Amino acid sequence: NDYCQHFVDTGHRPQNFIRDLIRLKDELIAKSNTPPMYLQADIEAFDIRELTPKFDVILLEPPLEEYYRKCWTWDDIMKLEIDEIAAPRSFIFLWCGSGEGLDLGRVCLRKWGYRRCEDICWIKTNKNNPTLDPKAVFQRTKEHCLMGIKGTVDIDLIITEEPEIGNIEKPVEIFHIIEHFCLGRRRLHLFGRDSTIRPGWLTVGPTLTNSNYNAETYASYFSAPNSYLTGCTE
Amino acid sequence: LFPPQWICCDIRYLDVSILGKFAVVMADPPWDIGTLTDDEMRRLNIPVLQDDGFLFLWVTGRAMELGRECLNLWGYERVDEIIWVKTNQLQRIIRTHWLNHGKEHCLVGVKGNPQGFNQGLDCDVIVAEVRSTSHKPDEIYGMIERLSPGTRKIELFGRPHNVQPNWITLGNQLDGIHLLDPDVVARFKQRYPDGIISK
Ligand SMILES: Nc1ncnc2c1ncn2[C@@H]1O[C@H](CN(CC[C@H](N)C(=O)O)C(=O)Nc2ncnc3nc[nH]c23)[C@@H](O)[C@H]1O
Repeated sequence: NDYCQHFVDTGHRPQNFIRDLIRLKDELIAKSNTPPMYLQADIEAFDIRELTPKFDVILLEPPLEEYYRKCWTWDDIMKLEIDEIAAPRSFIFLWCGSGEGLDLGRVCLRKWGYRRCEDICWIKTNKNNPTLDPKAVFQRTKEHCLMGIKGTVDIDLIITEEPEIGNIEKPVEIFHIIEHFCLGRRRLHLFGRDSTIRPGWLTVGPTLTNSNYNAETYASYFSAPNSYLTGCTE
Repeated sequence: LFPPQWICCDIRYLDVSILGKFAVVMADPPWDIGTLTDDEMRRLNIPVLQDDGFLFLWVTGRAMELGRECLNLWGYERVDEIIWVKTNQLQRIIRTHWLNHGKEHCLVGVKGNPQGFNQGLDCDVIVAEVRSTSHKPDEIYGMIERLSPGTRKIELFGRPHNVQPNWITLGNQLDGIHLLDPDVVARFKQRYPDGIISK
């Protein structure tokens, strides 16, 4: 069967027809999770250096114009001083959309000192409802989240149904992939929202309606003997 | 001349200016991740193959970055990126450094201003069964045909199973030379009057 031909015939995206132990790891994660922390802040006017200590994982989800069809341009994103808040060995997950971000997101990763080890791709099904960029050749049915490493079980696919128009939320699955890597316990989610606050994570974003972040309270969670825990540890 | 044509050769040494201009170029190079070095890839004479049209460039590992370099160096803007989700015969992802890989990527580049292409007809996700090693799915020919119907197209680093109508396939495991388009046959004779492609 040719699903590309099927899609042309019916409007059913080829991904609609894709079909189809670790709990102890998930529970280890859940035990060692720091309390959720969060801070309203306009990241354009914010000195991210006030965000301490340095992070093991940075999830970056800037509001791109393409998500709506204050937005951030790749010009604005390239200027963030991400390198000043990352630990020497650290990881980044960057939501890049599906257009120029796939190229400008890579420049950003290099700008901040990372190299791309993985290209996680969120494929959106349209089973419940069988629009174009001018430069686009094909219909865009996926978004990319690029993973970067700096310093010294899961797959690279997330498949969910295409959210409602104006729903800009990314699949919560990305958090499971990130946490299953056991990369460290200082996790920063830049441009998170009230709806993304989550244990084990510090959320910084302009729409948060409340803050509880305290730099010294936050660092208390990682002072010795807890300095180097992976997050999958007792 | 509509039927499949091909040239066994080494794409590094063939004088591709004898082949004319193509609405679509597709390529599945042996990136160094029998491979070709980054300068060899950079040096391929892709720019002469098109004035206006599309480049489809399979990439993997660090070639996701390197192929973006070649694609820009050759004169293209990358405007899309096809994802082939690899399934088995029962439509389950086959899987197989930090994450198992369910997919392979194909960069889509534009050069010039191509007109009359049916942009929008297919979507950027292929779901298709894996076959031999490094064998890409035949569905890509359908999407490319629906995008640019009837136009001449060129594949680089194809095997015999890649030969396709309206295409000219180049690779070093093709069974010899098979050219039918008279304009090409002419220029090929002039440039290769003894039939050997060296240096
Ligand atoms: N300078 C050169 N000039 C001209 N041909 C060259 C060449 N340099 C290498 N080629 C040829 O390009 C073709 C590359 N293909 C066919 C790829 C095709 N897209 C397909 O769908 O099948 C391929 O499958 N490559 C492989 N990659 C990794 N593992 C493999 N195991 C067995 N094959 C493997 C080959 O025929 C090669 O001889």
